[PDB]
Amino acid sequence: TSSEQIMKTGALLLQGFIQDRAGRPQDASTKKLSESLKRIGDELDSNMELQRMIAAVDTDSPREVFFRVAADMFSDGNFNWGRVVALFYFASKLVLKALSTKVPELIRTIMGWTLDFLRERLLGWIQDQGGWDGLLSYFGTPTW
Amino acid sequence: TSSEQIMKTGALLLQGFIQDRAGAPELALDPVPQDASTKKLSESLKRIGDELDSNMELQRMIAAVDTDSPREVFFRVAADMFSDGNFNWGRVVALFYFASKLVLKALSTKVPELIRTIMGWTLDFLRERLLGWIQDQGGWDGLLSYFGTPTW
Ligand SMILES: [Cl-]
Ligand SMILES: [Pr+3]
Ligand SMILES: [Pr+3]
Repeated sequence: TSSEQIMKTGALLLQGFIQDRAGRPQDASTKKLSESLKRIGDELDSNMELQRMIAAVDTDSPREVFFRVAADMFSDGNFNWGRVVALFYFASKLVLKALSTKVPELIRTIMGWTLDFLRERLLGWIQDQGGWDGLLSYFGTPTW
Repeated sequence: TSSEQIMKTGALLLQGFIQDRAGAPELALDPVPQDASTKKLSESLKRIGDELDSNMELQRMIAAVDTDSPREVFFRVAADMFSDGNFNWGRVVALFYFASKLVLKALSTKVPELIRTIMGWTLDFLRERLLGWIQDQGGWDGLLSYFGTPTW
């Protein structure tokens, strides 16, 4: 049904696309579509225009960066499947940049708190053990 | 071997311990030294921490479900781990254990949340700006025969 069926398979294709990019039903017809998608997206990695066009853009930035770039990709009123896929590609690039920066920043912030507590509360005690080597002098378990 | 060596070594062990319990990201810090000494301690934390999985007292201490931003959570919990004024290696390792479970928890929500909100923008734009054209092709099956390179 070329009315609603489009979006159900779009949401499905997109999610499968993103998920793949991040690693580096899904029935019969769907499988074969996903495959071509993967092929087109893989080809896009070598598309120097696309690559330039994304490069000219400061990521981990608001929806205003997305909707503007998405717009320039279709300024000329023309459409094709390569252009549609390149939209997905962009969305994936944005997800991947986010992960690449927001995730290590998450990890760093929490490492921050831990080491903060460790200094203000444990540094002293650890000194008395002879340092971190007291750790191998330990085969017990905490109880509270 | 105190004062400054404690913090440098402390951070290295923390990093490696967390990266261990995760599924690799480039933290852009100093790489974990691959020497005898720190490979020893690292393998010590793992043994101690492997036990902590079955330590339900700690699992209770640590337990919460998106009740709050991990921040004041972390400090209240970490203080509570040391409220009775007693120290030993088990609560030091357990502090490291907690840190990684909190990272994992945060990831398990931040990350999907991120992919969902970005998918909505794409699925928006596809509905606003591309849906009709796709109809005019008879759906996505046209994609199976596309072998071009888009231009702009
Ligand atoms: Cl080919
Ligand atoms: Pr502080
Ligand atoms: Pr809209």
